[PDB]
Amino acid sequence: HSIRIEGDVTLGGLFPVHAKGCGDIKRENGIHRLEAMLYALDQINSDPNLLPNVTLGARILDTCSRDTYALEQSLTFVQALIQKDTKPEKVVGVIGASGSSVSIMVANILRLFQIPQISYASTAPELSDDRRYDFFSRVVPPDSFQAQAMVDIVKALGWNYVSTLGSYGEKGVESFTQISGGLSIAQSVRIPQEDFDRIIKQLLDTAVVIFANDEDIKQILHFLWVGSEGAITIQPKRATVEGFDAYFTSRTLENNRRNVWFAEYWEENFNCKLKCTGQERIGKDSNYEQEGKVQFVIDAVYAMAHALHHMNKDLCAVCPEMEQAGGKKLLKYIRNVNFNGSAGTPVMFNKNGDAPGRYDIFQYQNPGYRLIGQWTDELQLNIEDM
Amino acid sequence: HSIRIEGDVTLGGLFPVHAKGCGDIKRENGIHRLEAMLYALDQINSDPNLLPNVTLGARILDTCSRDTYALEQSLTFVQALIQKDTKPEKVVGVIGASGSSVSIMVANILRLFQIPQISYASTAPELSDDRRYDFFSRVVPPDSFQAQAMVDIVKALGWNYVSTLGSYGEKGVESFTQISGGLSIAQSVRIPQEDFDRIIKQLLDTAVVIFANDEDIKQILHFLWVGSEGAITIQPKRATVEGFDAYFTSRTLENNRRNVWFAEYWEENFNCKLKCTGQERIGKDSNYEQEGKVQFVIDAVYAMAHALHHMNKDLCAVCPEMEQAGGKKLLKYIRNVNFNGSAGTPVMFNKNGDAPGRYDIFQYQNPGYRLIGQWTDELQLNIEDM
Ligand SMILES: N[C@](CC1c2ccccc2Oc2ccccc21)(C(=O)O)[C@H]1C[C@@H]1C(=O)O
Ligand SMILES: N[C@](CC1c2ccccc2Oc2ccccc21)(C(=O)O)[C@H]1C[C@@H]1C(=O)O
Ligand SMILES: [Mg+2]
Ligand SMILES: [Mg+2]
Repeated sequence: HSIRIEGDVTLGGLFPVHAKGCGDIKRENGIHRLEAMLYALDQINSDPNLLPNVTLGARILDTCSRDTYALEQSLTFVQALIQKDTKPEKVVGVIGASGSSVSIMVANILRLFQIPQISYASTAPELSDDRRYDFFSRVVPPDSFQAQAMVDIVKALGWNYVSTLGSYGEKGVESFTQISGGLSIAQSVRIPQEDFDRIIKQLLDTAVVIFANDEDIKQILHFLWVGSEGAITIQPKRATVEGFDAYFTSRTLENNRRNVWFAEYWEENFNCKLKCTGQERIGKDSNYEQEGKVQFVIDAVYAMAHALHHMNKDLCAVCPEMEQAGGKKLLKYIRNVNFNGSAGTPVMFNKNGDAPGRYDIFQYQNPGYRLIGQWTDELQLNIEDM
Repeated sequence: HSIRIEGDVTLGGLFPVHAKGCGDIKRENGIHRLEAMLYALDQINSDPNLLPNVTLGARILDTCSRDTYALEQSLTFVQALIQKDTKPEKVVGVIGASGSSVSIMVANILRLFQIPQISYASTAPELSDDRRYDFFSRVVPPDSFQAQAMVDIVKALGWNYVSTLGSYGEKGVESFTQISGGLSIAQSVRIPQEDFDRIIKQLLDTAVVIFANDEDIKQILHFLWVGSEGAITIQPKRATVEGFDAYFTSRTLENNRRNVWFAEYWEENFNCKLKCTGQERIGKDSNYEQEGKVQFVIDAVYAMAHALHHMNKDLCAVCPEMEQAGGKKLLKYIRNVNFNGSAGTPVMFNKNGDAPGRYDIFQYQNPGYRLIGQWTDELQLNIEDM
């Protein structure tokens, strides 16, 4: 069982509803993220301005946070290509996946069948290879832009000789060393899972560019520290979609029978079975806080809606003319999007199909972090407020 | 419609029954080649020595000589992985394709789903990349081995300064120049489709290594000539499977209703419709000559049968133990085959999964070509009979 919402044109969806063991339900990353695609489709399908006589449908599938399970799920998006000899739908594009390895596997199949993809959460730098991942685009910037911004910070501050402190931790240090111009890296000490103040005491002695996420940063805290007193942090520009909060909060078992995994979500966050009541409120009988990449789910869906809106204006008086265009033509319309997102900020794709890096810069200057500048597209607007 | 032959274990088949426009029926390359897989499966399923209580089934699909049509056909081999919510069979391996571009596209999909492939006709050197084409193996040697043998001929003869005379023509000249050791290439003149004796008159003037196939060689004919008086040719060791000739010759419309494309084959080669008789003999009312790669179809099928035979001996008293092994385990058993083929010659795979090059060497020494040696695995046994 999966979510199948009828429409004139269908958008494939890949969400990690359950974690890898399949397994148990993932509250924020699965349910909020998928419901955001449903909320986005509810918005678009209430909107007379975008896709007027075209209802956007959805085939939303769980990935179980495992790339192999997702690859067998992706086949659902290509059923219409299988010959019948033993209710058709055309999946024009796919919104997902969440978790870069899953997206890579999924890109490997979609590429062959010329079906565009837009990830809302996959951040891996491998995915930036527009030849290998021909049909992949994303609304999140690759983690490489974070490191590029860190080079710019260091260089503008004139650090020169800086020390750098899993799959993510290394990739940051790799991207940072690659940008030369230039500067030299001294001691590149590592910190894995499971020294005690020894690494902190050994601060090169000849700035520290920390690539440790996310509770690892708190463990470390005379010398300057730059991590992704007077420490500098690079952060993404994050936002809440209030419209979606009213939607998810109002979700009960009675009004949300379309989400096949909602009753399963109901048991989890409420610590009850099916003893439970079945008459509680999300923001009342639990601690609700909207998942950070929900903004990127909506943005991913809208990118595709706008791309499909432009195509319909150019090809229809879903007319048959539109029905025989194919993904390579849809990719053009996808890559040419430039519109204001759910957070307010514009949605665009670079040459490789990546979202440009938009980061705020803070320094530990009643103390706390003071906004010391920002990083946009390929520029560093640093201030002398340090 | 496609050929579906029931069995305990199923082998996928890809054959160019029709040419690219789909299109009209291809007599030798489609019908003989597919019927050879049916004949092979008839042999194995009559054999008490190979797969005793295991019937080898087949899902044989037409590729229409177009890689995109074949990619949508390949999905048939992965139907069992598609979830049911809107008669199962497990395709353990695929015999095909014919035409390297088709095999490349097919390898790109099968790789993902860990399903082994064995081509009987795809000769392209790209396919030799055991990392990129992880699950691909072939019973035909890459065209690169022909060029390697040509370097060995030249070098043993001490030519030193030799001149070299589509996708194939260039690939040979590319593979020949790459092997250095070493020798130098003088004038590398080209001959496309649609000079007249001018290129023949200009024979460097400072041996000619001809990479022109197949009617182009006759057009060219003081100096020495080596092409793939006293000219040297490199040829593959070819053979007829007499067992198959009796089979195809005896094929009528009444006894061959399992071949969905046979009645279509009946119209073509006999210049009649459905005025026709429907009571004629293949070798009698037409010119019959067995397609050259039929030997490689049987060999491809047997490779897989032997691989499945060994697996059954190691895992069964098709037991469930065998059913959950998967292609990566079947690939091991595929790559370890060493058995005598339908032509008599042994069937083995190198490190990259390629069949070793086995070529005979002839020289224009009542004149004609005289057997002057051979080339095997990675060795050149040349004779002083020139
Ligand atoms: N953004 C993620 C995360 C990025 C990452 C990249 C590769 C491997 C693991 C990995 O996990 C971490 C851990 C700490 C910091 C950044 C990452 C992605 O996979 O792209 C995506 C799964 C997360 C989601 O947002 O659902
Ligand atoms: N063996 C082929 C042929 C090889 C080739 C390789 C690449 C492109 C075209 C091409 O056509 C020629 C022409 C002349 C000499 C060698 C080739 C393959 O594609 O591998 C395969 C289709 C033929 C079959 O045997 O069904
Ligand atoms: Mg609307
Ligand atoms: Mg038998």
